[PDB]
Amino acid sequence: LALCGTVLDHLVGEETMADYLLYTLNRHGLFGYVQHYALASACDQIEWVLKNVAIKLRKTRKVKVLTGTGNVNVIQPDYAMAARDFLRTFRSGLLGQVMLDRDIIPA
Amino acid sequence: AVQKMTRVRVVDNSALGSTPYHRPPRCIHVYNKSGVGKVGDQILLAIRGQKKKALIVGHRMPGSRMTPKFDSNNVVLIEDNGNPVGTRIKIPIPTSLRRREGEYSKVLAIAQNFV
Amino acid sequence: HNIIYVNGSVPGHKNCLVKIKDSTLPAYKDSCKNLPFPTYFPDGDEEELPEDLFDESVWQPSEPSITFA
Amino acid sequence: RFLSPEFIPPRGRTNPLKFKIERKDMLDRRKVLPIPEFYVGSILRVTTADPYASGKTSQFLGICIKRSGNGLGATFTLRNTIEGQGVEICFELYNPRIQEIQVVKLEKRLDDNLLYLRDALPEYSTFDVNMKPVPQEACQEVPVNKLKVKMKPKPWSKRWERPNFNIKGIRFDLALTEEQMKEAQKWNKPWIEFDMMREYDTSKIEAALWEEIEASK
Amino acid sequence: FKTKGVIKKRCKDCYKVKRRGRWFILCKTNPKHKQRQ
Amino acid sequence: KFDIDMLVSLLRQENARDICVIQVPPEMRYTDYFVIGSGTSTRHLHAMVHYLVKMYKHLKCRSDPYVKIEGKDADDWLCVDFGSMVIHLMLPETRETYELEKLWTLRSFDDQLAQIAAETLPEDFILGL
Amino acid sequence: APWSREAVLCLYRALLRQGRELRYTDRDFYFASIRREFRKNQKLENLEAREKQLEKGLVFLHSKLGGLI
Amino acid sequence: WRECFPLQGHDVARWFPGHMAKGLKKMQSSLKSVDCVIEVHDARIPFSGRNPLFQELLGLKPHLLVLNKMDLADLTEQQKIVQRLEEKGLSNVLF
RNA sequence: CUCGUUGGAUCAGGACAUCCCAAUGGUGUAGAAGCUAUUAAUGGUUCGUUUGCAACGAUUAAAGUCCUACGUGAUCUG
Ligand SMILES: [Mg+2]
Ligand SMILES: [Mg+2]
Ligand SMILES: [Mg+2]
Ligand SMILES: [Mg+2]
Ligand SMILES: [Mg+2]
Ligand SMILES: [Mg+2]
Ligand SMILES: [Zn+2]
Repeated sequence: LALCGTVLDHLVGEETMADYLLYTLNRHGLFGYVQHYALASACDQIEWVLKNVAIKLRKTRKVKVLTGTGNVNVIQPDYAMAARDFLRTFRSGLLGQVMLDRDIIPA
Repeated sequence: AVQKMTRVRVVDNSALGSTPYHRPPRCIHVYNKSGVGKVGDQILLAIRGQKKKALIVGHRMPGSRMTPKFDSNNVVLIEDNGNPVGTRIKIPIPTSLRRREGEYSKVLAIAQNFV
Repeated sequence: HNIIYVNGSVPGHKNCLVKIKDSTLPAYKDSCKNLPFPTYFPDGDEEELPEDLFDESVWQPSEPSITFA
Repeated sequence: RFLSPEFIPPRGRTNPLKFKIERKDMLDRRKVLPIPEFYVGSILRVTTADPYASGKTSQFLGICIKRSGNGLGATFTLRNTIEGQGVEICFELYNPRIQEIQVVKLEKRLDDNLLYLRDALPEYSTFDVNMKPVPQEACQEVPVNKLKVKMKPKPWSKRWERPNFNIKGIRFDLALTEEQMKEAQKWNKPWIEFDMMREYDTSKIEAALWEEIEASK
Repeated sequence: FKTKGVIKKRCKDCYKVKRRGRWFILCKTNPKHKQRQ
Repeated sequence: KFDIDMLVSLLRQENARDICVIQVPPEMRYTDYFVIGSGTSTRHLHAMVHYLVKMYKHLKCRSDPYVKIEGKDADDWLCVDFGSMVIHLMLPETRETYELEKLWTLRSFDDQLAQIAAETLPEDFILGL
Repeated sequence: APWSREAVLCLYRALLRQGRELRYTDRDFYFASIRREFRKNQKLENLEAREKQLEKGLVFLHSKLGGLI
Repeated sequence: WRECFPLQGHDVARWFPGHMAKGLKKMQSSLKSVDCVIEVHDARIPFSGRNPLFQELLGLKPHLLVLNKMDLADLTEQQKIVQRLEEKGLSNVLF
């Protein structure tokens, strides 16, 4: 329901949703994203895909990171934009047509 | 003074929380009659779309004399049954947890260092 | 120097006169029996008291450092 | 003559009799335990008994970053970093569960406070736990280490660049542009250093205290 | 000791009493039958 | 008197499957002795743990304060903390997973601590050409 | 790979001797613990890993068998 | 490769504000003026997630289900999907 | 053949038709949870998320039901 945009993405969180897209797309095997996002042949790590796509979009942000010696604001790749931008493409059909409930047809 | 919404450091080795990615875990609930939680006080922590109970082992607020004040708010993830999630705790843990009212011996066994 | 060491905080500013008195709480109802009944008269010289009087739990200075054996 | 800071009374309306009583108790403890001379920035090792443990003591090594308190309430904070975790402990000089105080390195730093080390790089506050004591020369002036530390990114626990702190041990130039430094001076408050009624003169008191302190011997 | 408008005996052993300004039926055999007005 | 020899002897009486005794050097500000024991079943842990505590209360400790029983919330790990000795009792599955013995036997070479490495100081990710 | 295969044999054998000299901890368990660890770790190793793993016995044996009593 | 996504304590969440609840009352009030009811749902999620309130509350009037956004969905076995909808009783369905 | 003031903040006063604390009866009250009833107004009676009030999440010994012209806009605000 969140993936198709029926519910507001804020409360669920794009980051958590972004993972579900990778799992579903990988399970389905429709590796459309790799062509649209030139990252690698295939991947199933949510962290890995988010890292590279941010570089592709040249998106970065400054995020506070907790460390033993204090709190330091250190520039970091903009993971959030990757989730949001990645999500938008899926619903715009760039990745490809999918059947979220493909498992249930056998019933 | 750990309260609601505080970003906290999971000083542990649990794969769920110890891995360095995602936003720092935020405190949702403090198991005290007062909101403020200090060393040895349990708190409810939200991690990666999940609610996990944790235990405070250090904080940045000044304490009573002869007590260790850390430079970051440290917390340890604890299962519901009380067994700690992580198998090891290498960063020093204050020894006051032994005499504080509650069950802390399990954490002390896991924590090799002591300050 | 006629100095009494009283636990915690006492009302008033520093150099403010106070009214010290035997406690009226129920637990302290009969604590005056052991102490001098009317008062202590040094002029009587019944006994020569030390300069400093301590309580058993108090750790006096110049004693060995406390060890929690 | 190094007079420990706590001995000097703070000004006010308190009667001297209160200080005299406290000094007598303090001097008695000094006989049992010797408090070695040290200044902010010196590395110290303190042995203290742990109430939680049974007949077991503990030691903590760190650089003394602050000296505070007067009389029997005097305290000092010494800092160190262990396993990449910074720790600060406030220690009471006359706490009866302190066994020994050791001055690993007797030295003075450009600043009267080293609180800004929290914003400095980790190396400037890391000290070896087992570092051996260095030789010391009594018939000398206490060495003044003039190291200027390097700071971490701009957001600091406090605005150390501001004139009120008067920090003289930070390399501002590397961390702060010249324009920022001029902005800080808008809070300079130059008049304070030249008002003759803000000065607390303890020449007579320091002389008076030294005789009595030495008299007890 | 249910407070009811009408007090009615529930057993032969039940007896009536007038205690502290109100009517009571107390049954030795069964404490259940105890009532108040 | 309540002591290590009596405590371990009582453990052998109740027949704990696995018994481990570790002397703790005074350098660590912790218990003098550290003991680990295994148990056949969750009931076995409850029975033995209660039995040891009951003996402690009867066996002296008049001046010493009493000891809480921890781990009753869980079903696989119960730990009891005496002033000078602490005994952690866990089932075989819990024991192997945590590997308590290696931690205390090897203070700083334990593989679990060896696997963990000090995190690098956060360095800004800079995009280049 | 190791510092010396003679030391490995000597070291492993030394642990077995130490186990025979024990008072409180179970004799059987200690033998099993050393055997299982030695059988696994020492089979496949590199120069760095083997040197570190061999360091166990040197520190462990020379430290009252890790505190075992 | 990969494995089934584990729940691991994940919780279902919803926003369901007042206007969503207030709007439902008007649907009940305005039911009389409605000759027939059209159910519009996303094609990519035919029946995994649905609102049961409509069918029970609006079951009185005739209801026909239409699955929009068919372009953004894969329909290799559309015929099978209709059978499941027909199995539920919603035989008349247009994409 | 369509419809007719009020949240919140601050401070709260009182009623008891008692939510919790306290004192008890009966029990289809073995022990442990309860259920039913009476007496009692003593102090207490949570923090948020969605946001138009209805839900929700975590807690608490309990998160009472009502009156005081939304209790209270010459105290403030939607
Ligand atoms: Mg002050
Ligand atoms: Mg601050
Ligand atoms: Mg009121
Ligand atoms: Mg009543
Ligand atoms: Mg609010
Ligand atoms: Mg008015
Ligand atoms: Zn009857």
